[PDB]
Amino acid sequence: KGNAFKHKRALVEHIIQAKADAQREKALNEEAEARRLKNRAARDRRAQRVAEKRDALLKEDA
Amino acid sequence: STELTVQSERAFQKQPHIFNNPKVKTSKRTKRWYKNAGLGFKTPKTAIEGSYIDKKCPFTGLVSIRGKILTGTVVSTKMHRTIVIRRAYLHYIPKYNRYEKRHKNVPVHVSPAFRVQVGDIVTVGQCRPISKTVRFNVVKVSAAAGKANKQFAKF
Amino acid sequence: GRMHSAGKGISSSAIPYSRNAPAWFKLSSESVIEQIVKYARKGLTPSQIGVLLRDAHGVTQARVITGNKIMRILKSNGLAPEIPEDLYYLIKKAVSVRKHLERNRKDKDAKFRLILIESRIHRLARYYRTVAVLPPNWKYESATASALVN
Amino acid sequence: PQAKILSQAPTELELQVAQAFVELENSAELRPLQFKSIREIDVAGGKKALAIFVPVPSLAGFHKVQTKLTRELEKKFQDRHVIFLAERRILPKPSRTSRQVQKRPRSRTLTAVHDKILEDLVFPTEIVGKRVRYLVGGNKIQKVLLDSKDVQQIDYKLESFQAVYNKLTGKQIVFEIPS
Amino acid sequence: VLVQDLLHPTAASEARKHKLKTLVQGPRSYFLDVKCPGCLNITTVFSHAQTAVTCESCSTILCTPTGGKAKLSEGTSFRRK
Amino acid sequence: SINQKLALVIKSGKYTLGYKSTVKSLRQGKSKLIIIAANTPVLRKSELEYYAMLSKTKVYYFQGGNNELGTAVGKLFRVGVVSILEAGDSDILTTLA
Amino acid sequence: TRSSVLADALNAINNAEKTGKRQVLIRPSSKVIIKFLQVMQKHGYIGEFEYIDDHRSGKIVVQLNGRLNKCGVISPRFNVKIGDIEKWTANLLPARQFGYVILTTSAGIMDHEEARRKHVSGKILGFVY
Repeated sequence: KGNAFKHKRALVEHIIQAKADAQREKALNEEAEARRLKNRAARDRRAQRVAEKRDALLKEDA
Repeated sequence: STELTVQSERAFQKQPHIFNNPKVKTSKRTKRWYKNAGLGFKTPKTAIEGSYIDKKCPFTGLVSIRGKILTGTVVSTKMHRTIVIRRAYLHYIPKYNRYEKRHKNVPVHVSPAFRVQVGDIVTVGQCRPISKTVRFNVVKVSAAAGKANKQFAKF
Repeated sequence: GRMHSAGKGISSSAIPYSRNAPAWFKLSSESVIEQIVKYARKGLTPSQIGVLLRDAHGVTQARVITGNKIMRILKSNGLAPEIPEDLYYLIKKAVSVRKHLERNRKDKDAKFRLILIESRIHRLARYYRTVAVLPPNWKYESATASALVN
Repeated sequence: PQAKILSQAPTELELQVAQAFVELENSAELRPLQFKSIREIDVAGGKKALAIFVPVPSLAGFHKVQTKLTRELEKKFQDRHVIFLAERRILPKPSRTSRQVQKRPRSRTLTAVHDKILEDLVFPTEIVGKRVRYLVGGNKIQKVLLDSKDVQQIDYKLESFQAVYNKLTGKQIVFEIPS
Repeated sequence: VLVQDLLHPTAASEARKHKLKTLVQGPRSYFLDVKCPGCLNITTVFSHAQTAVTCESCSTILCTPTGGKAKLSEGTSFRRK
Repeated sequence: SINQKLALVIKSGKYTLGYKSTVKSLRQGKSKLIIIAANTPVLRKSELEYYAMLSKTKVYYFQGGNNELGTAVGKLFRVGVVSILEAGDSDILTTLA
Repeated sequence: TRSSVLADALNAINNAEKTGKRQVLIRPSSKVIIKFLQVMQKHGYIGEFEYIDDHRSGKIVVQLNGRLNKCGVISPRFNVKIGDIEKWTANLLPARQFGYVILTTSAGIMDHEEARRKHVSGKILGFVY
C-alpha cells in the first residue's frame, strides 16, 4: 500500500530474504535456550552432589 | 547469506581453472580453491566450506593483500559485497599544541565469508584496485556486541 | 547542582563507615531476602522496600545485611520490572502533566516543565540503552506512554 | 581424626594444634571447622604469635567460636598469642604485555586482601577508622582505630598484631583507641 | 586559627557540624526498640521512619512521620539500640 | 491507588475483559469483583448490576471512561467492564470491601 | 562537577600558604595527589600528610611549613618530549637553580631532574617552588 515493491517478483524475493533472516534468528535463539537449560540442569546436579556430600558422604571411607 | 543460491547472475560463476571432471566419481562433489592470505589472517570455514565465488575475495579469489593493514568501524552495509568504514584519528596543530578529531571514510570490499554489521570493528588490507574507490578488503572481523540479543528481551 | 533547576541542595543520606554492622541485628540474610520477595510480590519498588525494611524492621542497609543490592535480589528471583523505576516514575509524571495540559492549554509553565521532564527521560534512556537494560530501538513516545507505564 | 583437621600432613606444630582442638571439643560443633596451615613468628618483646590460616567459607563458624577457643589455646599452649586468619588468594595485576585471563575481582586484588587480613587479625572490636601518615623519609605508617567495645580481649595483643601484619604484608602499622 | 589539629577536633566542635561536613561523615540518626503498653514484644523503629509503623501483635500506631524525627505515640517504652 | 492495585492484579491475578466474559464468569460464579467504566451505557450497567446482585458479587464504578480503564489494566484498546475472578498478590477486594 | 582534583588540591594549598596557615584539608584524594605531595615532601616543600580513609574517595590533611611559594597545575596535561622540558622550565620557573616541574611518565610521577637522569618524558602535571 506504500510502494516498496515494483512488482510480484520484487515482493517474492523480499519474502524469501525475510523468511531466511527470521529462520536464522529462530535457530540462534533456540540453540541459545538449549545451551542455557542444559547449563541450568548441570548446575542443579552439581548443587545436589556437593550439598549431599557434607551430609552422608563425609563419613564412611575417607 | 548472499542468497545467490549460488548462480544469481546471467553468467556462470566459477573459479577459473578449477576443473571438476564429471568422469572421475570423486566422493566429495566439492572442489574449491582457497589460499592462506598470509600475515596470520585465519582463513574462515565459511570460505572453505561455502559455495560463493567472489573473485575479489582474499581467500578464494584472485586478489592479494599487500601493503597496509588498517582498522575501522562499519558505518554502512547498504552496497553489495562492499562496505564503508570510518577511520577516526587525531590531527596535531602545533600552533595550539593540541589535537583535533578527524575522520576519513574508506570503502572496502567484504567477502561473504564475513557477516558484517554496522558497528562491528573490522581489519582490512590493501589490495589492487577493484573499483573506482575501493582498494581494501576485509580480512578480519571483531563484533562489538557479544551477541547481546537477549538484552532487548525484557519482560 | 540540580540539572534543571538552580538549587544547590546537599540533602542526602550519610552512609556510615561500618560496612559490616550493627551487632544487635538478628534475623539473618535469608529472612530479610524472604521479606524483600514478599514485598515485591506485594508490588513495591526497591526504594519503598528499603524504606519499609528500615523503619518497620532493623535493616540498616541490604548490601550490609546481605551482600547484594535489592535490584539484584529481585532480578535473581525473577521480579525485575520491564523498565527501571526511576524512568517509570518520570514517564508517569510526564503522563500526568500531558493530561493536565490537554485539559489546560493556557498553562505555559506546564509546557516548560514537561519539556524538562522529557529531557530527563531521554537522558536516562540514552544511559540505559548504552548499558543495555533497555533495548536499542527503545524510545519514549508521548502517544503511548500510558501503554508503557503499562 | 586429628590428621583429619589439618588438610595437609606436616608438622608437629599443627599436630599439637589439632590434638588441642580435639581435646577442646571433648568437653561440640567444632568438627566441621578444619584449618590448613600455621605460622609462628616473633614479637619484639617476649612471646611469639600463632597465625592459624583457614578457608574463608569456614570463617562464619570460626568467628562464632573464636573467643571460647582462643581463650583455651592461650591457656594451654602458653607463651604465645593466638590469632586466626583466612587464606585469601592475591592475583597479580595484569600488565599490558600480559595475555588476557579473567577479570581479577577486587576480592582477589591486593589492597582488599590486606584490609581483610587486618579485619581478621582484629576481632570483634569493629575497626572504625584508618589513617595513613606519610613521613618525610618517604615512609608510610597506618593508624587503625578500634572501638572501645570488647577491646578488653585484645588490648594485650597489639604488638603481636603489628609484627604479624609486618611479616605478612611488609608494611608498618599501629593501633589506637578513641576515648 | 593558623594552626590547629584537623584530625583530632573536639567532639563538641564535631557534633554541631553537619553530618556530611565532619571529618568522616556518618548518620546522626538511630534505631529504637519499642514496646507499647499492651504487648511486651519489641519492634525496631527508625528515628526518621517515613511510615506509620505498626506493632504486629496489636495493630496500633507507634510513630507518626514528620519532617525529621518521627513522633512517637502516647507514652510507650522506647530505647536507643 | 486503584490503578496501582489493578496493575498488580493484571500481572499477578486472573481477570477477564469485556461484557460477555464478565457475564459468563458471573453466571458461573467465578467473579469476585467487577469494575465498570463511567461512559458505559446505563442499560449495560444495569444488566451487570443485576447479574451481580444475583451472584452476590462486588461492583466498583471506575471514575473514568473505557479508554482510561484500558490504560489502567494495561491494554492499548478500550474496555468498558473488567471482571476480577482471582486476585493474586493484590488487596483490592478488602481495600474497599 | 570537579574536573581536576589535583587542581582543587593545589589551589587550596596555595591559598593557605598565602594566608599563613600551617595545615590544609583537601578532598577528594587520589593517587596523583599522593605522588605529587610525595615529590614535594622529598624536596622539602611540605611536611607530613595524613590520608583519612572515609570509604568514599579520601581526604588529606597536609602539614605545611612555609617553604612553599607556589604549587600549581598545568591543565591540559600536555605531552612533553625531552627537548621541551627546557622550554617549560624557563617559562614557568623563577630560576634555573631551583624549582621543579612535575610530570607523569611510564616510569612514574617525578620531577624533571629525575626525568633527565632516567632519560624519559611524558605528560606535564604542574610545578613547585
